[PDB]
Amino acid sequence: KEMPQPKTFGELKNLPLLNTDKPVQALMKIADELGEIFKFEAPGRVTRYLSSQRLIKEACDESRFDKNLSQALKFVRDFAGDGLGTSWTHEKNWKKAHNILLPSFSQQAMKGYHAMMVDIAVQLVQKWERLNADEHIEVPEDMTRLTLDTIGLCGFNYRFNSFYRDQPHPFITSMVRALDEVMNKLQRANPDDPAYDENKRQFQEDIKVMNDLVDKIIADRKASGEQSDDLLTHMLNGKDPETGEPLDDENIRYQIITFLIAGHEVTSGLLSFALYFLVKNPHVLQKAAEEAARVLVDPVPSYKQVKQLKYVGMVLNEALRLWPTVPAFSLYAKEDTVLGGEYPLEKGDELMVLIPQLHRDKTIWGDDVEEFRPERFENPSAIPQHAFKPFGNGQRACIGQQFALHEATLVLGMMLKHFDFEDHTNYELDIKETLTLKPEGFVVKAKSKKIPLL
Ligand code: HEM
Ligand SMILES: O=C(CCCCCn1ccnc1)N[C@@H](Cc1ccccc1)C(=O)O
Repeated sequence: KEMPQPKTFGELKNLPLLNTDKPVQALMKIADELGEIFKFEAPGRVTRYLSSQRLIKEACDESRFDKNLSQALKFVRDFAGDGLGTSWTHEKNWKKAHNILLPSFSQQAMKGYHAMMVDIAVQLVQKWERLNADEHIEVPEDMTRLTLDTIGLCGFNYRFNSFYRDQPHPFITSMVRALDEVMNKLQRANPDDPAYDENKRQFQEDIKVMNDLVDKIIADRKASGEQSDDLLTHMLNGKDPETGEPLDDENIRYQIITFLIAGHEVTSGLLSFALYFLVKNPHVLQKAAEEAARVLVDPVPSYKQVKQLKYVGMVLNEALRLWPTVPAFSLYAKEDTVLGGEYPLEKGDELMVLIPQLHRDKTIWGDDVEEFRPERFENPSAIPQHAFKPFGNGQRACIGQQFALHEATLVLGMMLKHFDFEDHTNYELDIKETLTLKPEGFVVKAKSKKIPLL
């Protein structure tokens, strides 16, 4: 079968289709029009966007396909280096860092992070407890303060103190401006236009800032000798069982940058979308708040209580089904192969997995794909293989998945225990796109149930 292709623009092929405020949503619309696979071409590039579980289940076969660096990741690699997210599987530093960091990211390690996560979550609750009568909450903003601070504290024992400020941290200013430049660079029809020399000069300056600040964090920890139980201690003291080698300081810096990207708006997006869906679905909100009250019987949650917030976990997975905050990942064929018995691929050919569209496959989820129903996730064995991929695939899947879900379950549980929520503006969903997704302008009012934290 010959796969369809969206409209073209002469020699620019499909590239101008990405010069839009909401490229992921544009690609979802194309998938709606063209179906489970379509070719997408740009100058010097060819990829194929997959949206059906039928094909994506084959793409997820690790003997046939390996992680590819998308153009976005190639550009992000300019400041994330050979960190875990931007390295090829065959690079020595991927497997080394993977082996070293897996024990830092397990459920067991979460027991060690829990008290630091609680510290930040309590700050979020206290902020909302202290709002005045008809003030409102800026949801993505506050969730990002929470997520950033949490990775800062658990990552390298650093307090961004985001609840004490409006202006971002200098590192964050440069990181967000660098990520903004990556997105802009994906949209440029002639990236060599001298009109972009200023953007390129700024990009290099923002990389220098990120490197200087993180290199000083590591140098300071090496100069103090302190043994905080955080990711940076683990990276300074860990050795790869395979090679017997530790990570070098350059690669530790890339890992820290990579975690700060992931733990910023990528993770806060999940909380923001989950709270949006809860306030738009009052019976689901009631059910989740009933669980929060039943389980969280102490002034602050224990690790074990967070694990018992089963329905809250289902809420989070159903938010990840509809709006996964890493909306695509790329793959390449390790050898010649045929997809779905119909689409021949040559070794090296690349694929894009359009996750939001996969999660709307009616053959998997039924006709109600657009409704918010956490009960879909009662039983993981009832979900077909590779139908749900918000954390990627295989050995290249999200190392941070337990971290993200634990911190999100904790704070969402605490939010539900301590407040009743009002959608006071009847907020109309507007998904702002960077390299991640957020409900721009989403606001709520939170009325305290007056349950103390002491
Ligand atoms: C809801 C929040 C998150 C989501 C939806 C998410 C999703 C993903 C996805 C889809 C990938 C695969 C990317 C690809 O195949 O190109 C990935 C990889 C990765 N993520 Fe996350 N992530 C989240 C939070 C985090 C956090 C909190 C961390 C660390 C603090 C993290 C660290 C990483 C790393 C290191 C990788 C690369 C793993 C490897 O390839 O060895 N992520 N994530
Ligand atoms: O794959 C991606 C990158 C996804 C993010 C990967 C992880 N991460 C997050 C922040 N840093 C890196 N994005 C899609 C959609 C898109 C197209 C053009 C412009 C923007 C977004 C694509 O490239 O097809």
